[PDB]
Amino acid sequence: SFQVVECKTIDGIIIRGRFYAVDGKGPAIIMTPGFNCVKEMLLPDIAETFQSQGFNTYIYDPRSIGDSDGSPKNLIDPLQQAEDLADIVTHISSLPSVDSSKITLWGMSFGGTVSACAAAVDRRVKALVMVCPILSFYQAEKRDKAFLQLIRDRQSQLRGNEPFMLPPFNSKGENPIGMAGSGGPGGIEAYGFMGAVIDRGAPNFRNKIALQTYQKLAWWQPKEILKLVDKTPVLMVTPELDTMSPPEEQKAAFELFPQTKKFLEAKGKGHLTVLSGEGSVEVVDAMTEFIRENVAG
Amino acid sequence: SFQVVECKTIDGIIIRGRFYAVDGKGPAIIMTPGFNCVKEMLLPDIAETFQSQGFNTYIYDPRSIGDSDGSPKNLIDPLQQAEDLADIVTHISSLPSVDSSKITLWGMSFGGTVSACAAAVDRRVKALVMVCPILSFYQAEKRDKAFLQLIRDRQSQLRGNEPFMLPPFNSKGENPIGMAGSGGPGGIEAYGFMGAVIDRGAPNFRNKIALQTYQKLAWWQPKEILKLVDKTPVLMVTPELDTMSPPEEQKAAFELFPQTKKFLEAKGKGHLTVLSGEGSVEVVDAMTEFIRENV
Ligand SMILES: [Cl-]
Ligand SMILES: [Cl-]
Ligand code: NA
Repeated sequence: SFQVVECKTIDGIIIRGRFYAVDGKGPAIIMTPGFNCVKEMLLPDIAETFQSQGFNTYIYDPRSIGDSDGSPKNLIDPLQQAEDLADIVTHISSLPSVDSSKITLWGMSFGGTVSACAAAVDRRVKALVMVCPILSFYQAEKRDKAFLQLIRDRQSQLRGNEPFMLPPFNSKGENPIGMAGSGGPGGIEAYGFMGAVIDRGAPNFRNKIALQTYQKLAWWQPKEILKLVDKTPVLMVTPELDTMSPPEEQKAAFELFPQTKKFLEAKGKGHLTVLSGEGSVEVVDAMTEFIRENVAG
Repeated sequence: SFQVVECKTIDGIIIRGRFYAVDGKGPAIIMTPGFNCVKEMLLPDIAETFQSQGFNTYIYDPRSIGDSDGSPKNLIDPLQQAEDLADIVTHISSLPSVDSSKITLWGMSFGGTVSACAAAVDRRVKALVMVCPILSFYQAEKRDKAFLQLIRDRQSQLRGNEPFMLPPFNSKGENPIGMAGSGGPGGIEAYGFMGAVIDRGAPNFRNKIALQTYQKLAWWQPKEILKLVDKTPVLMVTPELDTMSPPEEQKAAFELFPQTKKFLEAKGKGHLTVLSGEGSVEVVDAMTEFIRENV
């Protein structure tokens, strides 16, 4: 079972999520969802397993997504999500069942990359688990047109209009900057995945993002920030057949880490199925084993 | 002669600056000050020259600095300044004396690097002038301590305290992250420079920044964003004896630009004197020549 737990940020926004408590006092895993995803997608199954193995688990809706505060809505600023995680760590660490000396950050897809940036600056984070992290976003041939569209949206907003919104993946699987498989099979699979959250769980899931998201992604240089993560024990889980985040891009980042680390390839899996189907129970067990070994108080 | 001109941002902040207009309809130069600097520091002299040579010139206080809106005060967020420059370009381009097809972004020190980031995304920017751009900020040896201090300031803010504030350079020339000459002669020169500003005729100057500035600088990868500037003609003016931003670091960035470009080294100058004293007239003339040659 879970309780609703809210964390305040330094600018006064409320982040909302599910807290799966354990009896007594024990470690805590804070799980960040993927790009524009809500906490109810896929992660509750993982959190229940974590909880049954003795880990407090917090799944939350990031800023401007789902149940959480934040305006404009579905404006995905990965660097703001990274800073928000410091404030989430502060509140989760204060809870009665949480051992503030055994905090782990866990992230899937976009959220794994966000979690790494938070880990870079926060020594309270004792381990980092990245599942299928996404590390690049722009296709070079699309850059200038996307930048132009961004500037035009600013001009429209200055005239008094609300921020331009769009589905992160259209029916061709595409989006203006070419991210996450756009133009290929990955983008079509993401389109179907986002459009097939046509099912209960989450009243505040919205299959749209602010175009200005792409401005934040233009600034973000996560491969450079990951180089600051030079002490935090890190587990990376990469799908062999990831059509949204190139596996060799994930491997290239993993190879650079100098500290204690572990790599897991999920054979035959894609970006969205890496934690589903067969092999998944073994992958989750591998995560709790890595956390148990490296986050020992 | 100048007029006060305000520019609204998409989130509703008002940026305030001085607009040096020219008769008729002419090109425009938007000048971004250095780190925590106000528009009255040095730039008005240069703006008067630009104006006399036919350029509408806008010098402004960036967000949370000087006369401009923004809270917390003196929180230097380079990426937000870059985005604010798009909205500044929008309003300046709309003015009656401004030819919207001939906009130049100009920046000194930190403001030169911010200007480059705005030029990367905004094709309305037709030329880019960077004076002594600063391209790195952290000393690796200070990073863990500075990050810890940042997290503790967040917790202090969560408990209800105001954001921690501090001078960008203390009396040893130092600061928590080791930026801009900290630990060497450059930081000591910056300390004395910042300490003399109010006595030198700049009222709205506040010689303190929000510590959370350093969080923004930890995320910023300006050397990578400058690689996106692959079409805008760029003039870089580097002081030979810059002790705050290593000239070889400035030159390494200049080498990567594939488009039309020009490099000027100011002999015998440092980070703060590159546009002062002997040779400054020729340097400023080179800037307007470069803009006309490419704009
Ligand atoms: Cl308890
Ligand atoms: Cl504790
Ligand atoms: Na393009």
